[PDB]
Amino acid sequence: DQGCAINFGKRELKCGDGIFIFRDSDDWLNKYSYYPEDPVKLASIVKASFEEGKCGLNSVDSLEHEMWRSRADEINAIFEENEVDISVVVQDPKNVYQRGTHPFSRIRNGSFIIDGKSRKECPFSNRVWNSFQIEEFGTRVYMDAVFEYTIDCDGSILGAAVNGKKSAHGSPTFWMGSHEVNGTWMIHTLEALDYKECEWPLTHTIGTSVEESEMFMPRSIGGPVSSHNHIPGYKVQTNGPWMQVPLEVKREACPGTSVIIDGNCDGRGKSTRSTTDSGKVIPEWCCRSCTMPPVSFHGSDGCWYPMEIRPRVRSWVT
Amino acid sequence: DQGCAINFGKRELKCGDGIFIFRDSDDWLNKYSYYPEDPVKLASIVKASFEEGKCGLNSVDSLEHEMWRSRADEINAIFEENEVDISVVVQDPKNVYQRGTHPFSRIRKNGSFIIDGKSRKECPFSNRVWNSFQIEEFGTGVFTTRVYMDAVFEYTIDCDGSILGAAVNGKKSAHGSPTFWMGSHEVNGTWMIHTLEALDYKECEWPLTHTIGTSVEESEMFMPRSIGGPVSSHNHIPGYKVQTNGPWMQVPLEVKREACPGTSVIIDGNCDGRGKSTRSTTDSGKVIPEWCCRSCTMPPVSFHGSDGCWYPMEIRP
Amino acid sequence: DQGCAINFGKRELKCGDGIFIFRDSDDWLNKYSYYPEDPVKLASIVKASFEEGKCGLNSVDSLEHEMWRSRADEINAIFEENEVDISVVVQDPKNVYQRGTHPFSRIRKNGSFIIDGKSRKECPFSNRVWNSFQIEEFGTRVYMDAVFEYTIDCDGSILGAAVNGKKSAHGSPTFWMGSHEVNGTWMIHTLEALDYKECEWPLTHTIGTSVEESEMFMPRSIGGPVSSHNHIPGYKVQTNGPWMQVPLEVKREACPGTSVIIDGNCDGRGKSTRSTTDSGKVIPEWCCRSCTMPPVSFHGSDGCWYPMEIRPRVRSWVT
Amino acid sequence: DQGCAINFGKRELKCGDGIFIFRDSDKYSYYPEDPVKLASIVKASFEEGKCGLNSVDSLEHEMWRSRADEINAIFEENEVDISVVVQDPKNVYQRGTHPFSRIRKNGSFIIDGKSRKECPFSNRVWNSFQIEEFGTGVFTTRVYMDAVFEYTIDCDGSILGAAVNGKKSAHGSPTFWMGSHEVNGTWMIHTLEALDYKECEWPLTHTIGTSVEESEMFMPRSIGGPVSSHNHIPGYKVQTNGPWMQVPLEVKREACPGTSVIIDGNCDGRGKSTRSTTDSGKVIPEWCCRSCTMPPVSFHGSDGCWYPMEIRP
Repeated sequence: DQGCAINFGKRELKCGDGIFIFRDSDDWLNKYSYYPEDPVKLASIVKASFEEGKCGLNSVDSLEHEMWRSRADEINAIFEENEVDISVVVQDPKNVYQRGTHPFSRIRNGSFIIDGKSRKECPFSNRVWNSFQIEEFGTRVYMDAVFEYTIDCDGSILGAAVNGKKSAHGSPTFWMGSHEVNGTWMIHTLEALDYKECEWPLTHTIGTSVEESEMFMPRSIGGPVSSHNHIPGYKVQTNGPWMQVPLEVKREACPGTSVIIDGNCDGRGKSTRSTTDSGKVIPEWCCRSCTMPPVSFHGSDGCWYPMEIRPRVRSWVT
Repeated sequence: DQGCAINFGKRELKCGDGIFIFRDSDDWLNKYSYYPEDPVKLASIVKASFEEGKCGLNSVDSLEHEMWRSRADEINAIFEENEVDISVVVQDPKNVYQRGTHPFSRIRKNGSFIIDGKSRKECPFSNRVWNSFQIEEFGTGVFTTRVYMDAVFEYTIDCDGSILGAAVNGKKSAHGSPTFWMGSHEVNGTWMIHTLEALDYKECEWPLTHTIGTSVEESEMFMPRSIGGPVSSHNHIPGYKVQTNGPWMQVPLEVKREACPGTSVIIDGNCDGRGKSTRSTTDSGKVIPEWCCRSCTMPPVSFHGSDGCWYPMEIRP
Repeated sequence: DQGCAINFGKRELKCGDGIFIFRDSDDWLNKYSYYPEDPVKLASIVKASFEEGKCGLNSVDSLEHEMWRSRADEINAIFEENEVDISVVVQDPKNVYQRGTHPFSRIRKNGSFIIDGKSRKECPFSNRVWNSFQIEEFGTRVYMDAVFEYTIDCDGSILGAAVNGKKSAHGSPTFWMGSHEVNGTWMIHTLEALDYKECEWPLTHTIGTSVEESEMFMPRSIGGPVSSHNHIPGYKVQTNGPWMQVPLEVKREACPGTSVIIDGNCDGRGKSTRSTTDSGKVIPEWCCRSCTMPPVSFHGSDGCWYPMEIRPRVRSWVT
Repeated sequence: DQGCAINFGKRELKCGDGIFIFRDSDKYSYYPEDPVKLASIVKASFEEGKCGLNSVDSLEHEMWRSRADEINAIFEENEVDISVVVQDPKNVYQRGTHPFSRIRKNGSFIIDGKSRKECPFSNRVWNSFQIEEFGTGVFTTRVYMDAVFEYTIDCDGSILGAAVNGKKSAHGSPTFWMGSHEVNGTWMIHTLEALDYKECEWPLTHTIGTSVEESEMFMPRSIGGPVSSHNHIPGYKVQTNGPWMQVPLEVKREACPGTSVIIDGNCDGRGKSTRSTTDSGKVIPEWCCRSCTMPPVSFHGSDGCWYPMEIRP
């Protein structure tokens, strides 16, 4: 990794050798195509899995779903010669990639559904979720079908960095920037193009010296557990708007709403969308310990105030 | 943060945004003009500290030494202009620093105040100040790097985080420092050190908030925490246990995973081990072909210290 | 100038301070906002120059034409408020800025100061100001000060040149020429021209000025550097070249529909001829006298044009 | 080619293609032909009646100093009595007469030593090396040199550089940097540093504008300096007898301590350069010049101030 870097704040121009981390969480992953190793071998594994009765594989990353989208036309016509007749149909869940609990099985009008909905035939469970791994540098072919059921994200594409008082928790579809002010550490950026559920591996987190009930992004949704994951006056956002499209976290009150500090709110509560079902705006909002600048999101339906901003549509993560 | 990397040959140039930490910043040892707060208030603070019975000071980095070396003239000038008897003398320890006990004291013939050097029998290191400096900013020069420093009125055993750095990538990680660089990679399992340059013997503990991953205990860490080293799973080499007693108090080290000329590479499962870190050579500077290592790895680890090759506690005669 | 640079052949990553020349020969000239010296004064200058009796003002660079097209409205407002009644309208030549021979005049039925006017019969290319303008600094992004000094050489505040071993680059906002040295001699491997100027390269911005004419590839008149780096073996000067076209480019490759066979029975030098005839057919038969084995060809508006040395066994009238 | 500058404070960049030259790139590891063929060439040169060599630049001398021991070892292995020694001229390298010859009782082949009456420079080899490759490798800019058997009095053109811009220019080299700018008409030098003393002429194909006559060039031609209109300071003619034989120089536009210069139309001029002080370390504040400028120029070399030929005490 030979290169240069410029920091206009610190006006430094060091070059040479080292370690660099990038911010490729935006629309830049479509540049390089994804070629799984030995597509012929994958057909045998798919055929073996169908024997038990597994409904299908629900992907965990947008890259995984794009791999299936690209290979749908390239693998469906392959096994036609072998006369196996296992049709592959790819559904389109937008960004609500959920967790399944099953690994692959060993080699010993049917349709192999992928990302099937909550149909009565079988639930989200009884499906393969995260039984895959990258070979290297995730030209090259980088895919591996392993039988190791793990409840974390794959660590060959992730990253993290600290450069003094800065911070960064990089990921292909996730990014969290942190900085230190007045001693404690705070969050000032957070984006997520999807809704994963693999927990951040402990080998890529910075400063594991915190417990639960004090972070901002819970570890279930795929948030790092670190001292750099915290905002003053806010606890873990269990009932937050984490089931949405590409998000963003802003430290500002929303256009039409306002927050009035009080002391008779209903504890934690649950988050509420800015626009209620009744169509009437409610400027009455109360807070207990949060700072007077509220936190604002930017996703599918717009503003979703956190749990602590109570009035006087709801998150369904659990 | 608006930088990027290059790859000669394949002709790849991917540019974007992120966080960058470099290794060649550990090459320009003497390129910084350290600036304290001011000649006046610092002299007043050290005079106040000496007022309540303090022998002297003790440098914590290889930067504070040059700061005092460059500002001793101004300190003496302030002492002369203040008509004060106190004076400071700066000796030259090679690279070894030890632990003090007190910070700069509270505000409200020739004097002696040893900034750093051989500790006389007058008093132990207890009657000294060790860690009272905080870096608020790193560099404001257009291309060069001038360092400003702050005053701290409390005793903290941790280093200062304004100069550190630690980044991880795909099967790679590094913990940077102006006088230290640890490089790791993961092959067939866990992580392991493949490059480790140490240039001084500090004694400030690496902050807990700059360690990439705390899934490790104080049982199998190569560089000890007290010597100054990250408490992270990236800071170890398989087959070699904690180096609680090693050649960390020497000239710039270059830990290498190879043997040394004139030596023997044999692994013995019964020879004595886990004692001290004895010198590889003898008084005459000649090789001894009797080295043994315990449960180890085939490529031995050899230090490059003052006298040349050194061996860890896993290798004994 | 502080910065960093790379070299894919030398494998360098040096940084520091020095001199930098860039390849901003793209459509970056439209980003600069041209602010002449006190547009109120420019009205008086134009009024004077008109009173002494000069037809128009054929700009030399695309920057000047863009400046005039942008500031015609403001100058119109100025001499409409001040009651001067000398109408100024900006016409549009494609890229064929020619040479006029007059500097501005000294200070002290509608008037028509046509800018970049076509060669009409009302008055010739004379009575036209050509190059009485001078960039000030930092080539308001870019200023401009009027002068009264007739000049043939280009304006030196925007040009550039650099040699870094065996490489070369004669830069300009609307020009580029990347030279290289192989087997001792120097050649040309890149050439672009977004327009057709006629200001000569100044002798203070040419590298290795030690050669005469009859050995160049782009003559001085078209605005070509006078240097040993401006030369291709087997070709003399391109006096009768296709230099009156749109953005050009020189290629060391025969055009797809044609090929050239080395021979010794051609019809002298003559003049350049397009590959395609008037009727739309392509001529596949070409010959040569002393040119090198790989033929050269341009790519402008009408398409491929071969140099003077290639003949077939109303066109470009540069002369 | 894909590099760019910076605009600190304005926080903007202009990154693209072009040509870049630099000053403070400042290590080096020169590699000759090979330990064998070079040994054969120098052996043949000794056989044909050449006393020794003569280094031309601080690169060739360093290469010889580094590789003389290996050359002697190859000589011992091949059983030849020739031995080479690398004396140390301070920073002065002078001219030879002959190039290397084609391939096919302790003898002495001094690399660059004294001018003893043993033999003059006539029987010496001066410039017979060409740098085929430059830079590369791990930021060491390794340099590979190929023997050349023809006599030329021009420097090696693969390590030079010369750029011009809007009212700025610079002639570059690993041991030379002339910086010119244009103010109120003509060009003038505003920075000049020479870390060596060579006698190779600047190549004619790397001079930015040769509209100059060889009578108004500040740095002369034989000493090694660009032949260009950018190479002069107004009011000063050619310094043929200058303080050029020193360690790293710095042409500065200022007076000297304890000395003052007054333009006098009576005293003579155009002589030889003399130090501002004397052999006893005493300054002489009686300096006069003919046509000069208000700020005097002074070379800062080994001995400190030196005044050009237009200033006499």
